Amino acid sequence: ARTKQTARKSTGGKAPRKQL
Amino acid sequence: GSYCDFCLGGSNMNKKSGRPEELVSCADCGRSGHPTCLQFTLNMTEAVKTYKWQCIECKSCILCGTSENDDQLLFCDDCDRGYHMYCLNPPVAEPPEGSWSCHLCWELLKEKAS
Ligand SMILES: [Zn+2]
Ligand SMILES: [Zn+2]
Ligand SMILES: [Zn+2]
Ligand SMILES: [Zn+2]
Repeated sequence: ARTKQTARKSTGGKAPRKQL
Repeated sequence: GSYCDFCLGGSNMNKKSGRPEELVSCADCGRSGHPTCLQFTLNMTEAVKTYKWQCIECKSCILCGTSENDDQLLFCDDCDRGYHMYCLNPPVAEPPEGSWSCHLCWELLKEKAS
């Protein structure tokens, strides 16, 4: 039950901040 | 060829596996991601590919289309839907222990046969 909150939402990743 | 929002490969190459896979581009913001990396399934993959998919945060509770207490907004597992735990037909109180299934999932569950 992936809920839309901190404990979960692992599908909310959008490229790590590395490209400045 | 873009990149996924989790391993940042492409619609023909995964960075976590090194395998070819078509990314999914969000219809709300436009970011790409591997359904596998998205924690999706093939049904979810296809679903997003056939309709306006949203990447978690963009995912609003279709039920009331608000996405207010998103911290409850459950995540579908067959399409890519999103419903506030307190919006569902049988409203959730706490994130289901097993694999939660949105309503599209359920209607699809029956539509499978007959
Ligand atoms: Zn990926
Ligand atoms: Zn998005
Ligand atoms: Zn709602
Ligand atoms: Zn679903």
